[PDB]
Amino acid sequence: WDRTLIENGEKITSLHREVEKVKLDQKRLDQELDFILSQQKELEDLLSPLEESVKE
Amino acid sequence: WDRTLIENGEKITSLHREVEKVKLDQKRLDQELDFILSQQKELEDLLSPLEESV
Amino acid sequence: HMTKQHQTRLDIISEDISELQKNQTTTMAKIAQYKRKLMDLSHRTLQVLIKQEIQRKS
Repeated sequence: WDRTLIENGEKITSLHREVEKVKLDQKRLDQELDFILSQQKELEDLLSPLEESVKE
Repeated sequence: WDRTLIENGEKITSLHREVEKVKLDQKRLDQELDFILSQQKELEDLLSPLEESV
Repeated sequence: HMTKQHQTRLDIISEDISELQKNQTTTMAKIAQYKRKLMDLSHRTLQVLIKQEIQRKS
């Protein structure tokens, strides 16, 4: 009647933390997409010069 | 007790799978991420050498 | 008796798990975009390495 309550409160706090952690990974993951993005640009800038001196 | 205890107890288990499912879809997303950062640090390694040479 | 604030919290948790899924979808679409761009870069650098190595032999 009551023991069940105190158990759900704990169960809910577990779900709450599992969700918080997954949020953190998405945050990290988007941060990594930003890096990937600024990296593909530098890779492109780095390629044009090379593919031009050979467009013979 | 309103049987509200039943709904909560039900939601708990439901939400449980969701997260477990979601935690999995995430693990798979994180894997796609490294393979990119990997093949990409390897593309920039092949290009850095021959850049100031051409 | 906190049976009412438990259900509120479960709505909040369920509300966030939804938002999570929406994020997974979108960034799925971003990985897909970045993988396609990477294949183009990989090809082009290979060609350069090819055309460039053909230069060596002669």
